[PDB]
Amino acid sequence: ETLGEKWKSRLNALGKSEFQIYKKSGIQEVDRTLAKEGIKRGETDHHAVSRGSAKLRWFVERNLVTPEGKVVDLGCGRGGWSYYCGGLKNVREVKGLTKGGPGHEEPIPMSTYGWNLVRLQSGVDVFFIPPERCDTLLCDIGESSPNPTVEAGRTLRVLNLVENWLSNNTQFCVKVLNPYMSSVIEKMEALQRKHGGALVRNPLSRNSTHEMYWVSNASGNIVSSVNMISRMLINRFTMRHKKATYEPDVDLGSGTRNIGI
Ligand SMILES: Nc1ncnc2c1ncn2[C@@H]1O[C@H](CSCC[C@H](N)C(=O)O)[C@@H](O)[C@H]1O
Repeated sequence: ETLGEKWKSRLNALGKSEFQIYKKSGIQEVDRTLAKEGIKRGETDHHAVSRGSAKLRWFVERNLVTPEGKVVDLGCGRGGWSYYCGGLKNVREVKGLTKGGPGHEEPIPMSTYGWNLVRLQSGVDVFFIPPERCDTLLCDIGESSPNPTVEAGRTLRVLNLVENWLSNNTQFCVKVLNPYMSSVIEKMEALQRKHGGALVRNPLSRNSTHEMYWVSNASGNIVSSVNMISRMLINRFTMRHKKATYEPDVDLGSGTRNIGI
């Protein structure tokens, strides 16, 4: 049943080195060697806390998601999406939330452009806190699993979360870990019916995830766009040139922002 599931099993059948080779075959990457060595030293200016900033940049530079006003970042991790939104013109406030703790990503304090508008807190489980007013809602939650039914449940769980934070006309960028399972496809169709947007594949995503993002300023038939990605991921199982094309990492500048009137 379904292309994505067929893709999933071939993926699970892949050897430990076949998997790694496949994971990056023909994908788009961000050159992060030097930014990570800077962060390690302790630099807090210019650098991105993770490859997630570049990730979000791809969507924003194409108006698929136009962050503005108060931005809530569910599952901010180190703060990749949050610090990036902190430098955008129309952004007034950014609030990031994560689980944190031993063996989980924790926010890293930075001084990138507009950091003073960024509040990052860990020790928080977004699934059980009351929804807050939000102009733009970001969510990058979704732990992958060898079992597609497990991911299907994790995905429905975040889709039900973001729904209660979604008011009408809120800008959003929500990760949909497993968009191919039949039960997630159904929910996404409902969600889109009530809230526009569409699922879009980020070229920076690795081939090892069927990861798609529900973005507000986009359109397209759900089933149609998901199968399009399933075929793409299956095609990449057998590639002659599998070199990943790199791009310089994002520069988040430095300094406080003075929004004023
Ligand atoms: N219920 C929950 N509440 C809060 N954070 C959660 C959560 N479930 C998962 N997470 C967190 O969400 C994070 C998603 S990884 C995303 C990182 C971010 N987009 C980057 O660019 O900076 C994980 O680090 C994980 O610890």
